[PDB]
Amino acid sequence: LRDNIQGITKPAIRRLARRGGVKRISGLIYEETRGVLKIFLENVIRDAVTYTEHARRKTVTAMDVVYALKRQGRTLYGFG
Amino acid sequence: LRDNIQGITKPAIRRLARRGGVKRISGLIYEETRGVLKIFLENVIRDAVTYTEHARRKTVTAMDVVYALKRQGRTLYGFG
Amino acid sequence: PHRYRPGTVALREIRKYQKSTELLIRKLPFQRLVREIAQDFKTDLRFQSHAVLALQEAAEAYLVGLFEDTNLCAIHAKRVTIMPKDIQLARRIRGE
Amino acid sequence: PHRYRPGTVALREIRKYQKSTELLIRKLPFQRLVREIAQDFKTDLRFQSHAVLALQEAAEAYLVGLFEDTNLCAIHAKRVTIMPKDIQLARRIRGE
Amino acid sequence: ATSRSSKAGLQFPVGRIARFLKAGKYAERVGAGAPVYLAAVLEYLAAEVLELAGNAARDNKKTRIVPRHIQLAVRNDEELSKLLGDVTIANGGVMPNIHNLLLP
Amino acid sequence: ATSRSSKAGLQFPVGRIARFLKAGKYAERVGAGAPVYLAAVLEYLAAEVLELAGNAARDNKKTRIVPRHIQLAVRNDEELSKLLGDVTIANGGVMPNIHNLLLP
Amino acid sequence: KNVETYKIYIFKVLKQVHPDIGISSKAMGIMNSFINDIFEKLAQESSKLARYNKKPTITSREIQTAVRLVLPGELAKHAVSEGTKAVTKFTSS
Amino acid sequence: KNVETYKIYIFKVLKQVHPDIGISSKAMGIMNSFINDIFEKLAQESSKLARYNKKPTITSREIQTAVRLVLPGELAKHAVSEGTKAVTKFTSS
DNA sequence: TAATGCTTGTGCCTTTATTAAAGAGGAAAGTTGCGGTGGATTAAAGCACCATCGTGCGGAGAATACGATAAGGCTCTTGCTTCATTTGAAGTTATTGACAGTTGAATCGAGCCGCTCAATTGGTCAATTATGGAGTCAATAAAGG
DNA sequence: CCTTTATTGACTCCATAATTGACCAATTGAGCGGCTCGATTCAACTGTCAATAACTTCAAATGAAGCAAGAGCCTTATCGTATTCTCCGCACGATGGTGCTTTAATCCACCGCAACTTTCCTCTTTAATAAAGGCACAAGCATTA
Repeated sequence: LRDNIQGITKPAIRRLARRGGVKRISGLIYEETRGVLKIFLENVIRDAVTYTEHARRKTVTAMDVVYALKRQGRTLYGFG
Repeated sequence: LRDNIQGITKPAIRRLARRGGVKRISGLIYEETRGVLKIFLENVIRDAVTYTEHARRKTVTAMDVVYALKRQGRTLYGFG
Repeated sequence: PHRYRPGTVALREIRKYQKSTELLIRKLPFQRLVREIAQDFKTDLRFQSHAVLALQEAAEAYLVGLFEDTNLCAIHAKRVTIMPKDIQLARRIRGE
Repeated sequence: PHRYRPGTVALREIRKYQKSTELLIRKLPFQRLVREIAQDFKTDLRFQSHAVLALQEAAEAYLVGLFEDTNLCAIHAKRVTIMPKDIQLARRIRGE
Repeated sequence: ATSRSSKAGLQFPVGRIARFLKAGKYAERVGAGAPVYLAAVLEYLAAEVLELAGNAARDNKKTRIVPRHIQLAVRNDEELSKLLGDVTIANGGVMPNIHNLLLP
Repeated sequence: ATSRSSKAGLQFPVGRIARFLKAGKYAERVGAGAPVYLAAVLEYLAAEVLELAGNAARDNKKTRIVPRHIQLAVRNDEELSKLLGDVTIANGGVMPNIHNLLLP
Repeated sequence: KNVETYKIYIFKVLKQVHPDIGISSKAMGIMNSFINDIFEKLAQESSKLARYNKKPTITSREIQTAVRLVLPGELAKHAVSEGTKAVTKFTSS
Repeated sequence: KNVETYKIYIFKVLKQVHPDIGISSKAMGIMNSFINDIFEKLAQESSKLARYNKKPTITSREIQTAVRLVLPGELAKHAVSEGTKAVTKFTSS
């Protein structure tokens, strides 16, 4: 598993921007978005892995992710 | 006690901006700042008054203000 | 043949993508990315599928909000094209 | 006589004010404003002095942070003068 | 054998809410009127949210409520959006809003 | 008659922290090693913050620590600023930071 | 194992509100999680209020103050009115 | 009524850190408030951790995981190392 | 304005799967008795907030000249969109194996409860020394030449 | 680069109040023992996560125009700024009143414990109907003329 951050293709970023209301997009927006997404994922996955490590488990469940998101003030409904 | 929001004079707003690193200030910044400050004060004082009322008291202490500030993620040290 | 002027198809795509509610990132690449990212913390980790789905939904919502803020910053500068400095400014103001 | 060019005294004031830690709003006008604001919630309220001091310190810190964000927004637009639209944009991005 | 929900004129489980309050160990003792108040508040909030979601569904010419309608109802109302500013609704989409400058 | 703080090689009141944990009703039961761990963590954090504040005071040619120095130490460090991002320090002031474009 | 939720009560409330409008299972999940979140927020706020004044009992006053501190504006006012009505109806019965 | 604070212990730690540097009363107030705030954060995190897994007892594991969840990065790593050292020294005595 | 491509919303047939509906029991809610621990009441006193009053200045308020920055407009070129072609990897189906998460019991380790006692810590008082303020010098920095 | 003038760190001397130390109360941490329970380990079972393979085929990659938006430069004006004069209300020191905060004792009332009964909700199973998919059609929007 190496260089999989490139799996977030340009059309995916463009579609995400269009959903957000962006009309035109620059060139380095893709790299900037990939870096930002990597940082966010690193934080959330670290918290989820800590939560699942505490319970002496090894499979990360949806509840761990929900708790990790809630700890950042990003509460998510629909996965309770 | 009417029209006391004008007691936040222009020099006070200019000093606050200078502390924040602002080099030039427009004309309507004073009115905008007064409105923003009034909103912030209204929220914090409302929470402090609620905290005071729960204790069946008539005098607002510093602890109520500290708790009200902490409720908004604005924790204050030095008034414990 | 027939060609659209620039920006018309972009406006149509903005209209279309804000109506629907499905996911916009392909699922398998995101699953691989999440697995690689988690491999740095604890090895031999297994992911329940619902956890990956929740992560994808949260990431997409966060990116949409960030792009809304970026568009606001770009409009503030008398521009219609978002730029990396807009993303940096929005993240800095948000406290990130 | 002798006159400074515009912006030099402003730079000196910026250098001087960030060094000090005293309060910048006059105490009595702020106390009167806080009392008037609280009169809208319950009449016949008494304020302990330390509560007023804490409110003043919190308000000044909040305004300084808001002005830092406003300066960032104004710099982003190739300007040196802060404008009400900068304050509105900073507050909107912050979530207020 | 009258249920406390029927005694207080509510539809929510006053007894279950009391059991939740006791089990959560929020305090060593819990009053008799606290579960009734909590049930009333929760029922009112649920009724308000369902009212707004049902209205949004009706304007869409749909006979059922879906997460898109719940998201629309939450975002179209000021106080609920204030209460749910950070909430992410699964399959909720976004509230359609295009900037005026971007229009031709 | 050996204090638990001396037994664990700490300076922090292990017994007082245990009493705080028990009185706060954070849980039904409290283990024997939890107060020791909590005291060690609190002592380490206090030592780190005091180290940074004392260094900041020394660079200022002052022989005492004041809230200005504590603010400087907190805002000059990365992880402490991450932990204290929203914290407002009384009589702390701000870090001198003038934008490059504002300079002549 | 039995999993307790608010599905039946939410359905009853909806049928009171919209007689001829149905709901989806995902909507039940979202509503149940929302109600659980609100309950948790109010309960922790009430526990904090009880801890502050060293009162070992949670009463209707604590719940009312938690509602005023958490819910905003007219939502809080309406919630307090409904809660007071329910409490008086329970006590007078 | 007597008040309880960490002033003496903060002074001892400072004298360990800086032998010839004093401190002001306002600095004691700020340090005491900071220590109290960290204590509450860690305690509520441990209580949530115990509630999640239905364990009625909060042991050193809960405190360690709360430290990892709250304190960031190298600060958390150093704090965990110090806590483990202290717990090991206590148990070995 | 106008014909035309053209993408979207409208409307009907199917179908499936997602929601509507019923029973066992089993898990939990309502009853009753008890009693002691917490909450409401009462009484007092003391301390901190309020309000008056003098004052005498430093900071706020207004005018004035102005010069520097914001804004509008022209140019241009290069970066970003749109459309045709091709392929390479995602989504789905069906199968399988083995690890990991749950549930149930024994039990031995462990934290709570109760009382004792002793000792660390905290409020109060006495003190002195770094720090605050005043006044002056030398270094630093800016503006017109 | 230079001179002149304004600004501020440095330096010293004096006041001061603010931090340091001692005492003695007084509150609470360490000790010891019994006891009930919980968390540790062991064991089977079962749920599902990971891995393989093949098939399709549509969305991503690439390239060729196409073109219009960002940016640089010039010009104008108007508006925040620095400086001087005037006045005004704020911070400070003193004093007096009082109400409202806090503490102590009492009485009563009300909620946790516990066993019991009964009752309402929740998996498992059966059914059915409304939204998604597909196919055909209208219809307003954009585009170059």
